[PDB]
Amino acid sequence: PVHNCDTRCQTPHGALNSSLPFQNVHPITIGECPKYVKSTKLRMATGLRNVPSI
Amino acid sequence: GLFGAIAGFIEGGWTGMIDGWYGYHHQNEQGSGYAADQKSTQNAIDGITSKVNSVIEKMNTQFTAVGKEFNNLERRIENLNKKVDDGFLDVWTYNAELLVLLENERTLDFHDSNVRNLYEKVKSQLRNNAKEIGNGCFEFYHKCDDECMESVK
Ligand SMILES: *[C@@H]1O[C@H](CO)[C@@H](O[C@@H]2O[C@H](CO)[C@@H](O[C@@H]3O[C@H](CO)[C@@H](O)[C@H](O)[C@@H]3O)[C@H](O)[C@H]2NC(C)=O)[C@H](O)[C@H]1NC(C)=O
Ligand SMILES: *[C@@H]1O[C@H](CO)[C@@H](O[C@@H]2O[C@H](CO)[C@@H](O)[C@H](O)[C@H]2NC(C)=O)[C@H](O)[C@H]1NC(C)=O
Repeated sequence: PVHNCDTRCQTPHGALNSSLPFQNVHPITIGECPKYVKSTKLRMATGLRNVPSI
Repeated sequence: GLFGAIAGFIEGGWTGMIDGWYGYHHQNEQGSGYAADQKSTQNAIDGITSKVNSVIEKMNTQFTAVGKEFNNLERRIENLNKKVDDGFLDVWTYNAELLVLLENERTLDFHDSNVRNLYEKVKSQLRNNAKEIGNGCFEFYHKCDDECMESVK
């Protein structure tokens, strides 16, 4: 359906609002959108091995 | 390369330490420890922040791209179009997954090097009067108070 918010990215499955560099929803974009890929999990570690003490 | 400190000769981490990633644990005449080391963790935070911001800013944003149309007599160009789009899609997803899978061991070995260097510093400026015992501790042949604790730190 059609509604009246205002975004900067548009896909056939809805609109996107993010600043991440990658994207998963649909490979046809209008506006300024992050890059479409074909993966599921791109978690990136900033920290240590969580090793608890016994 | 695993430098040997995290889950190595040092046992697992500390729950009670809060405000950092690298700290000390003193047991002087009047208290217990769990105080951070704000020098080395600051360089760690700045390095990882520059790392993540660089990885963000290298990937360019894509502009408008709309699928096209063809009649029944231009199947050749349409197959060429589909080959182009799938080839670029495979190259980009390969580069993304490979970049993350190298960056993870890079940052874990970075933390391991930070632990080992912070241990070598404390050992090197306590060259005799320390009596190391195991898993990163020292036992102080002389007497020490909070002043010489911060003098170590
Ligand atoms: C790193 O740690 C050393 C530990 O020796 C620091 O030196 C000590 O700094 C404290 C800061 O409060 C000084 O304590 C007070 O100084 C005033 C002014 O003389 C005095 O009125 C108090 O009675 C008390 O002594 C202390 O004098 C000073 N020195 C020693 C031998 O403890 C040092 O400042 C820290 N920072 C750096 C960048 O080195
Ligand atoms: C898109 O998402 C961003 C990030 O959440 C939104 O930015 C903030 O959103 C909160 C809650 O809506 C607001 O209180 C802040 O004022 C927003 N910050 C700024 C700088 O605007 C943003 O509002 C979202 N936009 C849309 C159209 O959904």
